[PDB]
Amino acid sequence: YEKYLPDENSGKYLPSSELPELNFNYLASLEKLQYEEFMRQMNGIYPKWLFLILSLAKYYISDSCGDLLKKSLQQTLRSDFDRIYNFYLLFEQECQFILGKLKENDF
Amino acid sequence: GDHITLLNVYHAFKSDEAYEYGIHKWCRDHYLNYRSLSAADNIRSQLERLMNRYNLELNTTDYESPKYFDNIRKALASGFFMQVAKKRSGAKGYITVKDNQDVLIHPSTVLGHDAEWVIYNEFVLTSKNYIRTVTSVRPEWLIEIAPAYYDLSNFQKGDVKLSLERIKEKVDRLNELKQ
RNA sequence: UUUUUUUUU
Repeated sequence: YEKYLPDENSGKYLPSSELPELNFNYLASLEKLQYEEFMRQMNGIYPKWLFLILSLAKYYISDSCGDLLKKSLQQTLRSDFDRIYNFYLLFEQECQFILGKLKENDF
Repeated sequence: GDHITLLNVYHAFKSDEAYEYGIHKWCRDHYLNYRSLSAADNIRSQLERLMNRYNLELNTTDYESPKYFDNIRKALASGFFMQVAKKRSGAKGYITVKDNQDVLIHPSTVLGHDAEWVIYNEFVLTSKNYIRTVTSVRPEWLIEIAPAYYDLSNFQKGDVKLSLERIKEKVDRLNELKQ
């Protein structure tokens, strides 16, 4: 970080940070912060399920497929808060998989 | 539940009302086989005699109790845990826990809604690979009753069953973690 | 839309 204010070599530094302290990777991922959303999705796939949920919700709020991804996160991580995010997905689009999103709550 | 439905059928056949109607007439009015029902009564009598012989308690619970159907389902899982099907997450058709085979629900099954976890009685091959006589069940009950067969270590790598079975496990462990 | 067999007065 002292070596330069920022270009590819810094990405190599973030790469070494990610290859091997989760904070060390998350910070480099933050400085790096759709392909970034995809790599961040891979980071969520590596899993801090809550922080990954924050990265995903930020990725959507930056999408119905992404809502399906967050619903998959509800299927994995963790219930009423999931019902609230499901309410957000419902308000975002009242269309037929939403009942399956409600199914994760399953009073 | 198909099994629950069968229980309803026999309980209605052995009812005083069905005897006041015409039993055989009552069977010929509700589209039921009298031969099968009487044979079932006979078999039930034999099995009851055997249970009384080897000293098994005849026990039951009130219909008013909400744990009635749940008790029945659990007792079903006690013997039929090896025969369980899971609906494909976000797709069509079912797949069996045992030997991992793609299957479908038999057209004569009562369940009109998609219950993702079911216990079945018969496996039948005809036009397609069909699953006959089913009843919805909670994976929690399955894990509780047969932990020996439902340890994650037994099953093949990340498939549709194991993927959400492990989610149910995460759930269980979170429940234990909070207590 | 797809039950071959059998399972104690």
